Amino acid sequence: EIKELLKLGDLPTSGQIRLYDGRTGEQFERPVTVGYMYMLKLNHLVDDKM
Amino acid sequence: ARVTVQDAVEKIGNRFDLVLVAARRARQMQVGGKDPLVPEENDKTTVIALREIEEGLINNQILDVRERQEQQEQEAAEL
Amino acid sequence: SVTEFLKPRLVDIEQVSSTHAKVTLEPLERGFGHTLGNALRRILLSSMPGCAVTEVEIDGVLHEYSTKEGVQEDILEILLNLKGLAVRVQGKDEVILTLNKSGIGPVTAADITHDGDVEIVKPQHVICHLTDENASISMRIKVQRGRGYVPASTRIHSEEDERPIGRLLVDACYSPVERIAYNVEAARVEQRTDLDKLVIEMETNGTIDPEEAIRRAATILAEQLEAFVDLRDVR
Amino acid sequence: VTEFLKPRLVDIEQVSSTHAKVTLEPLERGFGHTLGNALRRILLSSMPGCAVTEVEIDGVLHEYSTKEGVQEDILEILLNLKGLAVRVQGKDEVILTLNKSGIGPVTAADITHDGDVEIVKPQHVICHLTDENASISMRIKVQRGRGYVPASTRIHSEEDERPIGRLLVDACYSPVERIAYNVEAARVEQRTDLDKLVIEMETNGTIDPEEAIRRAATILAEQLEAFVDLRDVRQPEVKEEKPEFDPILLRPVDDLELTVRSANCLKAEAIHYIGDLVQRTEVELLKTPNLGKKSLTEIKDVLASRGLSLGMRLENWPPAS
Amino acid sequence: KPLVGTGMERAVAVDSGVTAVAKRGGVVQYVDASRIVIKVNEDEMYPGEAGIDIYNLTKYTRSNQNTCINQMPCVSLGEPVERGDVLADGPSTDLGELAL
Amino acid sequence: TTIKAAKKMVEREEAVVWDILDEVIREHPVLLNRAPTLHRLGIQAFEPVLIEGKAIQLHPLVCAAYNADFDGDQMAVHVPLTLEAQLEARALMMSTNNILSPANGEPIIVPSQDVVLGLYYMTRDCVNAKGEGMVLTGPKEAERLYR
Ligand SMILES: [Mg+2]
Repeated sequence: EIKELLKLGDLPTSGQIRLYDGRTGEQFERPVTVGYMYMLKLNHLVDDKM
Repeated sequence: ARVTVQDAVEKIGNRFDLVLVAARRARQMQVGGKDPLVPEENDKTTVIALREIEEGLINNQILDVRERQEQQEQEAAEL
Repeated sequence: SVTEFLKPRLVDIEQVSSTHAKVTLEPLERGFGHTLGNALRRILLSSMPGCAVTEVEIDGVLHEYSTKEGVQEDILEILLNLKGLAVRVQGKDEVILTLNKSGIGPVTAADITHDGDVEIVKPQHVICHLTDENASISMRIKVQRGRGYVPASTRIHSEEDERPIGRLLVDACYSPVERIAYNVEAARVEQRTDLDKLVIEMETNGTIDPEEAIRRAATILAEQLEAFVDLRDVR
Repeated sequence: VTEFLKPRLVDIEQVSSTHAKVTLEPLERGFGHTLGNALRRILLSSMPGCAVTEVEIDGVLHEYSTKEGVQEDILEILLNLKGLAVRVQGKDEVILTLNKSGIGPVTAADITHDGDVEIVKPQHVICHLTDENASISMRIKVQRGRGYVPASTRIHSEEDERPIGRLLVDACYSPVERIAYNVEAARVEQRTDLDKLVIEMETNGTIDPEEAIRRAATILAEQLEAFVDLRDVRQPEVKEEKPEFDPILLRPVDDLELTVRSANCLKAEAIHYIGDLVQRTEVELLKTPNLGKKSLTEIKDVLASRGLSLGMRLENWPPAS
Repeated sequence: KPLVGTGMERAVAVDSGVTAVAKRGGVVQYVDASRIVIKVNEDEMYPGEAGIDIYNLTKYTRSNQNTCINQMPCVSLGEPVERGDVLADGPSTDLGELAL
Repeated sequence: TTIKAAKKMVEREEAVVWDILDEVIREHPVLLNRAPTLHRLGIQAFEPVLIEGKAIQLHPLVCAAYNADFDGDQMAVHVPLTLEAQLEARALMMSTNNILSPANGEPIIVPSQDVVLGLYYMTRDCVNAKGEGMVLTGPKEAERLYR
């Protein structure tokens, strides 16, 4: 299902896209996977710990 | 600058007498107003005394002899 | 030739839209392609002359943690929307604009009192939604031109400056460029082989000019490189 | 202020006279990374020089071989000669001969000291020779390239024609042997943290590492000259004219941060432009219907506080509409 | 809004008490960042001594964990709402959906 | 001039106080400590370097000595405040002087997952790639060819 949904778009089927380093500006071999992840900021920030 | 003191623990019997004599030398240098026998590189007295004991010109017997010479010259000035 | 080869030259500022622009630097002998691409990309993403908002002033609201009868969104959303706004100043470095509106409807950047040196890049950028007929909004907006980015916390100097409660602060995110991509290709030289042409696409806020931004980035890079172009033992 | 910071070097370490370490501090938040990467990619690939590119042994004309009189294999000979650093004048291609016999090993000191070439390390060992009855001879053609070239491309370029058969080596036209840049944190009395760059490099010895850095800097400057502002500042010129009419007067009266009732009773007087209202003294205000004390106070405060005056003598209006 | 949802997000945001749920459907008469006015439709309006519903949104106020809790509207004027539908997104919500 | 003047200076947060801090924390090591200290390695000595922010930057490897992950742990820091104590922390409690575990002679400086994975990728060789079967003259030339 995820494969055919990616096929619906112009995204690659494997989900791994080649990334370029921002510092040196070259190509990263072994194409890294990249996507969209839902994340959360926990209630353990640094302002009440330090 | 200093990262490890193995070249100091190889020349002294252990680390306790080592740190004792080095702290004594650092105290004699800081509040006693003594000229460091090794040139300083904009460093605290700790690393200075470490390098001093590292070169080999400052040890327990050397410090005892220096203290005895200081005492004898103070008493000679006192007559 | 084998030594003292040529230098590139700007030939195209073809813009596919008002913001998405594309330039084609050419030609490059070999190896200079990726080098110049990464260098220009990092220079553009790091520091560019921006003209975003830095401080607002609304008479109705005292602090951004409150509301106002008449506007649909809260003051924080208003601040976010005006931060997302882009504008171009030419004459002075800092300016104060006034926006006054009334009546039901979506109020946008077009309703502000623009000036000669102040240029709105897109009036369609919605600002607020006045959901009441007998409701009026009147706000002052400070916009200063700078370099880089600074948050709203460290931008302060003393509490005496922000003593007026109406003066509200917002992180001045003045960076006209949004993304800069580049790719090298085989240039179409008249009589030679393996020449490099670098196509650089840029999605920006439309405030800065593509050619002007490229020239500014190249000037900054050359000035930084001049530091050790004659490097010697100096303190 | 759109004014950056220029770094000030504090350490140019020239140990071993061929392995240098330069430091630079301070820089922008990310200028160190791009500067190091650009300098590395320039010095590695695009840095012209002179080195061996063709070898021809008058006794062996094959890559794989077992040449007598030497204890080093032909591949070892090629490896030794690849690192042979030489400096040539404006002549971008020249050949040299090494016809020599003897007891010990043949080195760079046995190279024919021609007036157009120079060896930087004559004591660099080339080929350990058999002590007795070992006569070896070979020629080396060097050229002036741009950087490192692999063996496969050179073998292919030979496969193009190879009329007599030419033994080849990995030519290293880059005078630098290795280079590495590292960015660290740098403290400023007010700035949070900046880039401190440390570049350690090592060359063939034919040129000073600082000379190679200067050459890379000047080649990058030559590459970027066509785009650097067209000049130093590009605008050593000012021009501030003065129009005979104020632009504020061109805008309508409704842009004077006034209320809606004031604007309504002003439009009732058929006055819409500020250039038309400035030619209207107070004598018409207190006579205008529906004008009390608050509306008069507004029309005298939010109107004249912008620098203008209520009632003035102008003639050029409206230019040109 | 979470991209990779589980379907339950439409319930937790509604079954909780952080979102202003429409007790009676109708048309949104008066929008405001602080209050919302709902004109009850004639089909479900009270046949005697009826009126309009007034939902008073809570502003930035202290919570049990010192966390800023606040409700924001998500509808406009003339937009018809149904009974049980969401009217104003509360804390960590998006169009009647849990947005953690 | 007085202690009150110095207090007003350090609370004013000017620029002439930062170099003084860099000087006093040039060779003054502090004592880092993990919340649970099973063995002695839970307490070590380290030379502090000024960082910008609110968290404590720690060497990635030394965490293996504390068994401390970066999932939200909280470490304590102390100062010797004594010439003898500073010298002892530099001599014995320093991380460089503590490389072998007190239980086993094996080093506690074993590399972690990232560095070992990087080195495994660097060392694992295929059968056919760019530059296969060529010859190199040294490690520096190999690094240049790779770059
Ligand atoms: Mg943990």
